Amino acid sequence: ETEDSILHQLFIVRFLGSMEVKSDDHPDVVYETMRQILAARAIHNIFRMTESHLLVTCDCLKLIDPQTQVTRLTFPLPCVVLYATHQENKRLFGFVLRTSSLSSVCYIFESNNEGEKICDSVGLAKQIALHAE
Amino acid sequence: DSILHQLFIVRFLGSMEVKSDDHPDVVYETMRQILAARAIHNIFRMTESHLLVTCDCLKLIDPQTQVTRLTFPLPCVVLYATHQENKRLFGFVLRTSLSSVCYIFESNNEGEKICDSVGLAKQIALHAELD
Repeated sequence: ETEDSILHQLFIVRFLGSMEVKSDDHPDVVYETMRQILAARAIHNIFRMTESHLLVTCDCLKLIDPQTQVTRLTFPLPCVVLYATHQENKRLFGFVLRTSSLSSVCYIFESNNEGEKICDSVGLAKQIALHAE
Repeated sequence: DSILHQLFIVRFLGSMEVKSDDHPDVVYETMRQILAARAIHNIFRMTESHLLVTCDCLKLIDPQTQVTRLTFPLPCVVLYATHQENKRLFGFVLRTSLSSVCYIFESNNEGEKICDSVGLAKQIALHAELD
């Protein structure tokens, strides 16, 4: 977690869905995924949301099960290449995870109106890493 | 041309961050802990997907819409296993560079067929690397 990380910011999120995406450095990719995921959920009658905790640290983003406090998923910060909220709905937050063996997945979440706050927290973690450089 | 493109029905049971190491027991220890947690917390739900095995990657695909939900580069899949006496479980570790996550699935008694497929995928990929 953040034994050794100044940053340790926890957010309540609800996972909406993910898609494979093109590996580019364009933030419009997040918006397009949000559009596709939100449409697909509505059209296929997907209303179920499960609450997770999103942890932002200096080294990674983690998704934690609030029942068990078990880390279900971890995303190393260098691989989180794009992150954004939606100008027309700041409840939304998405990011792109780029893997190197080239392969990218965009992950979309809803929050309790914390899209901008999450983005600032990830942005701060990215800034620390650029300074450490 | 003949290409590896093998689909399997799988139901996702859970995943957890694990320590990065070649320790092959990691998948089985993860299986135990995920199964125990599901029992403790009275979890019934397990989302169905299609697992696609190719020489380049594993993908999880929405069975109804054919959308690729997740993709796992084959070189990052550093451990994978089923149980011979319980081929209704399949799991693997995805290692990104080191951070590792173990993913656990239920299969329709096809755990050995999945493992054989992923092994063939890895052989095809090794052939291209050596060429």
